Amino acid sequence: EADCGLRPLFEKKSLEDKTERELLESYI
Amino acid sequence: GDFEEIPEEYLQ
Amino acid sequence: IVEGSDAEIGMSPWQVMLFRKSPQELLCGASLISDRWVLTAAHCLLYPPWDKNFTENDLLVRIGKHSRTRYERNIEKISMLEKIYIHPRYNWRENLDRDIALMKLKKPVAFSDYIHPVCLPDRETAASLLQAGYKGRVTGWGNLKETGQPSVLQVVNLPIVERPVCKDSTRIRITDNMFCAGYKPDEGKRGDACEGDSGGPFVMKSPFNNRWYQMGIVSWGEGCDRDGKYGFYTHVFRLKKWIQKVIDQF
Ligand SMILES: N=C(N)c1ccc2[nH]c(C(=O)N3CCC(Cc4ccccc4)CC3)cc2c1
Ligand SMILES: *[C@@H]1O[C@H](CO)[C@@H](O)[C@H](O)[C@H]1NC(C)=O
Ligand code: NA
Ligand code: NA
Repeated sequence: EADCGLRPLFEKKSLEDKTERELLESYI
Repeated sequence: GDFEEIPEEYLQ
Repeated sequence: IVEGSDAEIGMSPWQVMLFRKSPQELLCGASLISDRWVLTAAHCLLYPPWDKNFTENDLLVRIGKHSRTRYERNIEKISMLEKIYIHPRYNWRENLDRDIALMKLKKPVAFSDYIHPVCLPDRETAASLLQAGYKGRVTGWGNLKETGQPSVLQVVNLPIVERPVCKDSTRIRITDNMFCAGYKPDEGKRGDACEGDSGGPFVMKSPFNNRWYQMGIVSWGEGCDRDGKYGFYTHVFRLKKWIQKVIDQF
């Protein structure tokens, strides 16, 4: 899909969920 | 607990 | 999910619930990969040792849900299945190798703030993100503990574990088509998926394009959140060729 993986209530609005920083911080 | 009744249209 | 937390609204718009018609009950998790295709674990539909063998007419797919038991009027969409495809080489007799299945919806579902497909990984994304130490996210309405049910969707973030550690934690023969995830007994953090969560997605957020990719499918484990044991997931990229084949041909 063209816009797969981009959530309307989060990425599309530039808002982050409560714990996604945890994932990103683990990607060295 | 148990599940709530869903519309009959989805059971036929 | 064990030791997780309630998910925020719209946090996993690709999460799908596999619902049994009669008796009405939750069977497993699943994920939306397009407007007409759902991805899940084959053992959710077929597992002969437990006399389990569901067909298209036996169940429903419920999308856009948050609450586990309520019929979320005007939010969720309930779809009927047109066809189920189980991997030709799904190994239910021994180790659940290739525990994957595709389900074709009778009609496309409209997307919304609560319903949106997840991306399937490409070789580069998989090679870049599937590494020991890197965390993924699992979601589901499954059991909260080995031995009850949550009120709303649960979520837990878990690190991918080195293959040797995965192999040395079980007697089951592990294949290239699976990976395991979870904290080690000494890491002072817990969490695992559990019964009812299988079929659900293990996703990761790409730091390159900000998209969420489904790297795994909740497959199996021995117990739930047991120290020294890990959750095992079907390797989605490893089986992508079969996925594309089914979608393209059918
Ligand atoms: N802790 C976890 N991560 C976890 C996640 C999903 C699960 N599903 C089942 C379950 O009910 N299954 C049906 C019976 C199967 C028995 C089995 C185990 C290993 C190899 C082959 C079959 C396991 C899956 C157990 C289980 C444990
Ligand atoms: C499962 O159900 C189907 C009905 O489609 C049947 O054809 C098959 O023999 C059953 N058993 C297995 C192991 O597939
Ligand atoms: Na072993
Ligand atoms: Na564990």
